[PDB]
Amino acid sequence: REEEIRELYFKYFDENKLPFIQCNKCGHKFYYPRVLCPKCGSSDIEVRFSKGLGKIFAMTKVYRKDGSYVIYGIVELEEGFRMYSNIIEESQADINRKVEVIFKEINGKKYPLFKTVT
Amino acid sequence: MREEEIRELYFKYFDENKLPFIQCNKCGHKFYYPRVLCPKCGSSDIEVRFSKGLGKIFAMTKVYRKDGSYVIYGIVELEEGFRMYSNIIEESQADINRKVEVIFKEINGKKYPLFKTVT
Ligand SMILES: [Zn+2]
Ligand SMILES: [Zn+2]
Repeated sequence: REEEIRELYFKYFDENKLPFIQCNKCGHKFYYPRVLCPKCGSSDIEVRFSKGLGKIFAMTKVYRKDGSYVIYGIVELEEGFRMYSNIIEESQADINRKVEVIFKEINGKKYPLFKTVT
Repeated sequence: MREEEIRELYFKYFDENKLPFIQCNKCGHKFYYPRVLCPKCGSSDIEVRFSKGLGKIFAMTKVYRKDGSYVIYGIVELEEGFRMYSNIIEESQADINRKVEVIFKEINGKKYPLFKTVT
């Protein structure tokens, strides 16, 4: 079930892989792990892997005490699904700026973030 | 608000036997899972609303329980026009498009929403 899928995502992150789910019934692609397709409700789903290339769909800045900020955002992957992620600003972050996935260790476990690219 | 803060308020409303959801003021999208940006249009201009808790079964599956039985897990479409995942209690037999209403159950000192079929 669901709890297992979540666990699996952690395994994939550890391998520097960005998983997502594709529904074999209706074709819908979605990141947040569920055992039924959120679009059509099918249980006939499979884990696929994204190349990790995308763009900033939406973003907001969340400031820190030193004046710096973390970027909360939605990234649209080229495979045609979106996910929430923090975004590391190397080049200037704007709407539709290109980003790529990068896996960072957070309290001992790797998670996907996105970094702006040139 | 921060996402964490919205989630905390969701817990509060569960305790009050209320089913919250979010509506986007920019694009009108309604969604249950708490986010600071609208998943459809990306806007931060969102508001928490409350559902009447009436819905229907959009999809469902039977999940094995290790006492040798099953439970129903599915997607419920609330009348307000958003969907959420939930366990579903069978007061009457569950099937697609059967009406349900929200109920609240305790898990480790926190109430959570689930649904039951209606008679
Ligand atoms: Zn589907
Ligand atoms: Zn919106």
